[PDB]
Amino acid sequence: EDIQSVMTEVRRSLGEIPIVESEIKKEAGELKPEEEITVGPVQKLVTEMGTYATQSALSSSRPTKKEEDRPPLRGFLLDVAASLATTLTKIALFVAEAMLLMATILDVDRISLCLKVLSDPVYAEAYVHVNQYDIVLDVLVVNQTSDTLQNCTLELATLGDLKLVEKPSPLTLAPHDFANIKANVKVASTENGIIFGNIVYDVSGAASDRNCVVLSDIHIDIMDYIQPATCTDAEFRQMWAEFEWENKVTVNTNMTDLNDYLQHILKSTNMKCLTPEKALSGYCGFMAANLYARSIFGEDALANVSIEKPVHQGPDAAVTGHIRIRAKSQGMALSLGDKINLSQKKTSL
Amino acid sequence: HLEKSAVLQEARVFNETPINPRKCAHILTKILYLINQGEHLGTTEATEAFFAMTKLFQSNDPTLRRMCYLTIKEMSCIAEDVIIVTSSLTKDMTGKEDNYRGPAVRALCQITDSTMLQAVERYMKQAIVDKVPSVSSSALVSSLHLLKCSFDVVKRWVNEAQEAASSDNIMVQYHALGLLYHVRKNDRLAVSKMISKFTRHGLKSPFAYCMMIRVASKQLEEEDGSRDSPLFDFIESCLRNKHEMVVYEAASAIVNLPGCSAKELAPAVSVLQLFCSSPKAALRYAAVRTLNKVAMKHPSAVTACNLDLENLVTDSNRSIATLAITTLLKTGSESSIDRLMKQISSFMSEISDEFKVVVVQAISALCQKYPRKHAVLMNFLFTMLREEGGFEYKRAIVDCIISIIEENSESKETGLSHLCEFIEDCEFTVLATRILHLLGQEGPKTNNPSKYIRFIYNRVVLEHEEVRAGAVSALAKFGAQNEEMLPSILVLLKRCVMDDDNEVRDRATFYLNVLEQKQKALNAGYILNAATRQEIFQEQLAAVPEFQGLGPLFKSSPEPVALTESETEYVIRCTKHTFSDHLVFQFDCTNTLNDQTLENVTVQMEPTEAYEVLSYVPARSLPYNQPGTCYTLVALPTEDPTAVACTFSCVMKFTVKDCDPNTGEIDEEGYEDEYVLEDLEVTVADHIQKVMKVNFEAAWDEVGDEFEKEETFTLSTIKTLEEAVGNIVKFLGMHPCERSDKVPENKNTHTLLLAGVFRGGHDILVRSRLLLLDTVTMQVTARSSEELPVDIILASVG
Amino acid sequence: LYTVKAILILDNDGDRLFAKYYDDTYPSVKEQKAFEKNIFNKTHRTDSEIALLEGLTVVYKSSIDLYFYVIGSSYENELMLMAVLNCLFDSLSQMLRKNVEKRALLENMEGLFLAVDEIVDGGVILESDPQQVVHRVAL
Repeated sequence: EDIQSVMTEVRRSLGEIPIVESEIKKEAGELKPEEEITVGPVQKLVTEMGTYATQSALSSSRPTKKEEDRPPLRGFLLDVAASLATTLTKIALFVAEAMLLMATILDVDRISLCLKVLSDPVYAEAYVHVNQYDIVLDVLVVNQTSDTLQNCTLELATLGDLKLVEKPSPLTLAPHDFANIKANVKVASTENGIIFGNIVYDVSGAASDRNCVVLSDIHIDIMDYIQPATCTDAEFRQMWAEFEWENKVTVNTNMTDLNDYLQHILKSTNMKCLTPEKALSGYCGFMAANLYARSIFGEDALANVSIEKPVHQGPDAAVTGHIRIRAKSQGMALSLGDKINLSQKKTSL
Repeated sequence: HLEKSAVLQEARVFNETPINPRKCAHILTKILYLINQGEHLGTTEATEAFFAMTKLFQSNDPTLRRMCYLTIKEMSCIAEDVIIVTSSLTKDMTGKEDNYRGPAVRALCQITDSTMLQAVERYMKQAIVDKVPSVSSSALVSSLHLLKCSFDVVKRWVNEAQEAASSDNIMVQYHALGLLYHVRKNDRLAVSKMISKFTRHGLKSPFAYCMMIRVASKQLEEEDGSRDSPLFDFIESCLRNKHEMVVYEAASAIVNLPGCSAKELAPAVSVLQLFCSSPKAALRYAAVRTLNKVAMKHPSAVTACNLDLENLVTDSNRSIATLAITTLLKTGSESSIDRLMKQISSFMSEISDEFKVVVVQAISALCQKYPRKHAVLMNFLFTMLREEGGFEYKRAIVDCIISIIEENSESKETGLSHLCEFIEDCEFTVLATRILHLLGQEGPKTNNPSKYIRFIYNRVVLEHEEVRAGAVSALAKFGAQNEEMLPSILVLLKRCVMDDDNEVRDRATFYLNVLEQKQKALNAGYILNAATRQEIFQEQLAAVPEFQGLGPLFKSSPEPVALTESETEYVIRCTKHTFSDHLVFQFDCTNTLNDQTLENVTVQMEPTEAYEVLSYVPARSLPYNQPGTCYTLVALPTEDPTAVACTFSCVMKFTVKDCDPNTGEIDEEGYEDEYVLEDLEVTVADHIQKVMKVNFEAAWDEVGDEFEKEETFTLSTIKTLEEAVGNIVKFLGMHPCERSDKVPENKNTHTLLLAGVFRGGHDILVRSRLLLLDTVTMQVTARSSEELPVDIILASVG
Repeated sequence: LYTVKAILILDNDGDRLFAKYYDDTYPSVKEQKAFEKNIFNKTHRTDSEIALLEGLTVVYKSSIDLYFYVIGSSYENELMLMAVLNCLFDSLSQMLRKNVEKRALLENMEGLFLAVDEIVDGGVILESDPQQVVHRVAL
């Protein structure tokens, strides 16, 4: 009763906004003491004035919502021993005095009143090896030439967060001879903003050579670059929403369950899914997986992909999950969604 | 700025005689300004002001005469005395400063009272009527506010009154008529003979025409009779002149064609449409929306494309922007063009006269013509909607979603698919609330569980205890129902997905706890949430106890009869009820005139073809527009030849009492007059249940056996049943039979061997062998299980 | 026809230096301002050829200094309605030899006032052409 009185007093003292039905529920408990220990109809009257007041106000009109009522139980809640009590409550769903008080209280009316008051042999073959940061150029120039045939010309350049940086000096195409020409590239510097690389490159026709290869690269992609990276979930969510929204791609379709499939993709991009809730990536799950990664030149990229997941006549051998990609530029970001899309499955490149 | 104070003090200026009209006028002006801008104040001060002002009035200082008018003018339905001038009004009245006179009267009239009303009157009469058009106008306006109050004082004068309204100035002529808006409010008949006056003369004021139109129109809806010539007459009249408004006015209503009028009218209209078609009358926009309605007829529609294309094209003129949406809509569109438009719209919608609002209206229409239906469009639209966006879609969404529900759309899988996805990355929490609520109900009646789950999880995914919360609540209707896999799992899931975060913890715990608390099946349930028709009338009648026999009702009336014709003061509709023993006529009504309440009411009936007359019953009191009951009662003789079909003669008696409806009086005195009471005729269908026989073969013959009367006619000028037919199916209300009913729009021979049972229990049976040789000669039999019916049928059928 | 909700001549600072609610049934100086605000703020010196707000005709105009408002119902044709609105600019212009200005407004109200009552009086337009007036008036 001390608590009850206090509550009433504080309530009176306040009035200026809030929301709780939930609170009501919170004080009550499964059972609890109320009144003397019982005052029956009068007690029904007791429930009626204290609750009615809360209600009277409730009945009144609104500005911003406070919470749309779902007090269905609210109704039982107001109205062998336990069984008897329950029955009494159902029926309901000193006493006279209480009722009168409630009527008097009946608080929209009060609010309204207040308002009123206010108012060639040489064959060169080459491929790229990227061996640890360093994208390194395997070149075979094989000069199966009939001599250290004269060779042309080559030019240096700033590159991206890399710069190409070596040339084996000579320019002979030694006869019938095979050579390893190495280009180190410098892998942390040279900005060139020609995205995805794909920048024109020259090997020149400048000496025992009339032509050569001028090439633009292709073969320079993302899935690799980014490393996994991590976050606190609440903050995350907040952030997730917050981030560069602007890219998404869809997951749907494969060859596997997202157990093996997910693992594969994860490893392929070298990137993070931040946290599980056991709900269950198994029986279905009906799991949305949140992924985060940070790269070599430091972009953080955020995902929520929400996905169906394999399992007999339950669901998942497609997805129809949406991969939501946030990366700062949409252009790389979406492209990433693609890139991953490439990554997603396993087929003839 | 404004403020009262300087002025009240400043009232001592009144004390000077050396003043300039200007000087004072300004001061006067200052007060008026505060007020024109707005002021509020005490009467006392106002009164004072009056006095103070009033005080000044030696002169005819003309200017002075006006200002006061204003001043006074300020006061009219919320005044302060009247009397003071009085003299001054009269002074004008004998006094030729014509000019002035008129303004003053005009103010008075909101302010008025009845005694004082008495005042003007002989003169007044003159005055309204008097001289130069100018003066007269001044007079008129004055009443109207008094009309607010009343005006009937005037009213009375009327047979005599109108005639002066006869006019010779256009402006005036127009004016006369509105007063006639209320005049015609008072009366319809009057118009009609009147119109022939309005109709009679060609008119002056375009303005005058207009009120008539509305009226004229108003009249037309159910039909304004044989508007053919009038309509026509009019039709020119609206149609051309030097004053545009009429043509248009006419145009918008008049279409008429779902397989209907389109004749001249479409061309004329076209002349107009086109003519308007660039903001002549920026009016044109509204019309297409309804005023001039469109939903077309098929070739007709194709023709429409060009005009809409001009607006569609132009993209300008607020009047234009609106026009684009209605025209396009009404006429409808091909898919293809939409496409072009989507881009156009892409730029347009934001502001292009502030396109968004017209568009939201347009959009509201879009949601309606396709509210999740042509879902492909809905999706195309959806993509586009979100896309073209701004943000302003959200508002639209409120409508759109609503539309989808209205259909209760079925390409939801897709529809939903777009919604779900987009909304996710088309944001706004608020939308979610609404949709949630709806979704909340819907669940497993539309399956696709994995997806739906798939979604649901996502919806929650978002933070907000609140966002999260909805997925659970929606779920309750859903869970409970379960779907293509759910109950087991349904049970498994709440477990699999669980949360802390205190009150968020609590939400999980509690729902659980709640769950914990009821047998989940129960849990779900609580939380989630003869002696005919006519016999009834025999009983309904029964609450009364003044009876002199009844019985149980057998059949009731084949037709209720209005016993007082159309819309009469004592409007009566009557219904007649038959029982095995008695017949009651219970009388349904609306003692019409508010003139009257009828009192001392009883109903006379006087009979020709038998009934024993027990009583005439009337209603004790009948006030206006309110059924009350009066009855008249008879006992029905059944075995006599000629004894239950009857016509009874009616006379209404009452003591007639006048009303005050405001607050009445009900007093013992008042005097009778009696008015004719309509006939009641009693039928052979108020009493009968039409049937099929218990034993036709036998019965058929049998009924002959005991019962049978005959009549023969030989038909020599007409060889058709049909006349006969009209009287027989319809009079008796029985079934034509022995598979001997049917006739197409012709037939060689016919028998109705026909059925039902008469009141008092026994039956009345008829065989009509109609025989065509090629004259008709025919055998009508009535056979009956009751004596009174055989004689009767032969008559009754007629 | 007892049809003027108000005729206001408004400043384009959302101010109103004239309003007569010829006819009225809603109130408050505030609400009047508020009502004003939504629409005025929105039209913001800009007007429209036509505008309907509330199913009601809004004929409003702008000058070169002032904003003219009339509120009426879209329930009575433009051409006439405008004609009165036209009448309002024009006569004032000729007679005075000058049309409306903010300046003009500031020096004296009265003339507007004088005119206004004459032309219209409540929800009934007694008149809509200048000339009659012009002779009639002689102030």
